[PDB]
Amino acid sequence: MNRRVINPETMYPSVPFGFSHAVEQLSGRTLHIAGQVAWNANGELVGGQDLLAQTQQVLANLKEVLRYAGATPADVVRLRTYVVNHSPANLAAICAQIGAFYEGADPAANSFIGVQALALPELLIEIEATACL
Amino acid sequence: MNRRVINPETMYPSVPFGFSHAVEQLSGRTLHIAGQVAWNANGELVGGQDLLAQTQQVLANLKEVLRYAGATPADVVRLRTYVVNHSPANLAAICAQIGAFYEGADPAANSFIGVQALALPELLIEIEATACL
Amino acid sequence: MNRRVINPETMYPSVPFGFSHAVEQLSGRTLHIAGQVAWNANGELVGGQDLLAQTQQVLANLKEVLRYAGATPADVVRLRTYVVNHSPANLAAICAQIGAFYEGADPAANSFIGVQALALPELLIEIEATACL
Repeated sequence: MNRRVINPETMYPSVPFGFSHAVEQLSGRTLHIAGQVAWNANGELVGGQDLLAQTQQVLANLKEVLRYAGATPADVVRLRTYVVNHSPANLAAICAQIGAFYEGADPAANSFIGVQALALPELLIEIEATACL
Repeated sequence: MNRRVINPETMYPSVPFGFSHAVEQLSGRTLHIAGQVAWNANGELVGGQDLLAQTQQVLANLKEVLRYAGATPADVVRLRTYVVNHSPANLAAICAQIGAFYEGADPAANSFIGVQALALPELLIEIEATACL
Repeated sequence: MNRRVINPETMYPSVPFGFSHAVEQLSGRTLHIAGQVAWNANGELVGGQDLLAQTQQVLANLKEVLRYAGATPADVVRLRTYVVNHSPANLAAICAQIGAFYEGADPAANSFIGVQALALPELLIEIEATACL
């Protein structure tokens, strides 16, 4: 509909990792969503020190900001994933969760970055998104 | 005018932190500004090893690139903030400075990332921006 | 053609570093390319533990995704560069390689971020791109 996904035969398969190599955006209106973080609406921390749990709250927050603006995850054109003290042992789970975030749609482009810190120590993952309308 | 800001009632309040949860861009022309850095026009370092001081130079540089392209900070649709050896004790100041960067406009979306290094050791903060026209 | 580059006289010269301070995108169709990584089409690692070598594979991958979508590097509006355990001694080489990636076109905007890790330990550099059509 709004976007078209590009996964070249000449490239390694990315969708097992929960992303597409590129998304073409043909629509004009773009929505830029700030980096989301494992906070509820009172700014309380969802998940404790479990990355997997925090990752769910982030996705939920993304989905909610999307909804509020009139979009769904299928409208997402690009993700960026920022993880604190990243360990390859959590990678599978994170890919699974981002893959599931698209609720069956082709996955957007992603970048997976292991950072040193987020805004506050309690924060373990941040995901930002771009979508079209 | 060019952009519309989105801050859901169902989300924690972001504008105290100097960003909005999402910016809708309705214009067609987008301006992509490279990560700015605490350098003056001779590539000399403004600020010494004070993050706060370097952060001012970066904002100034952003504002200047904006001006040169025909835009203002109110036109900014998204920021990304990269901080070296980030400590939560500087967070308040950084939010204050980015908040003030919009000169009264609703703040754009931001992501706050604590990185390991920038291009050179002397560099302590980098902020990139996207805006519309 | 598709994009216009902006390098203010009032700013330090960026093109020696292989980027422009800002790119104006006048076209409507945007292409978002996921962070590319030193993998061939079988997901095998190109480059071993040499950053320079891995950096070539990444650029090649970017160029290929571009080609597949119908674009060239001259169409690139913005790069983001993520480097693991970055050392300023590799900076010159990386700038040279990104500079050459545009095959003579004015270089896009870039951000150079020294990260803690990528998706897997073997990975040493990741570059994502945005382009227009």
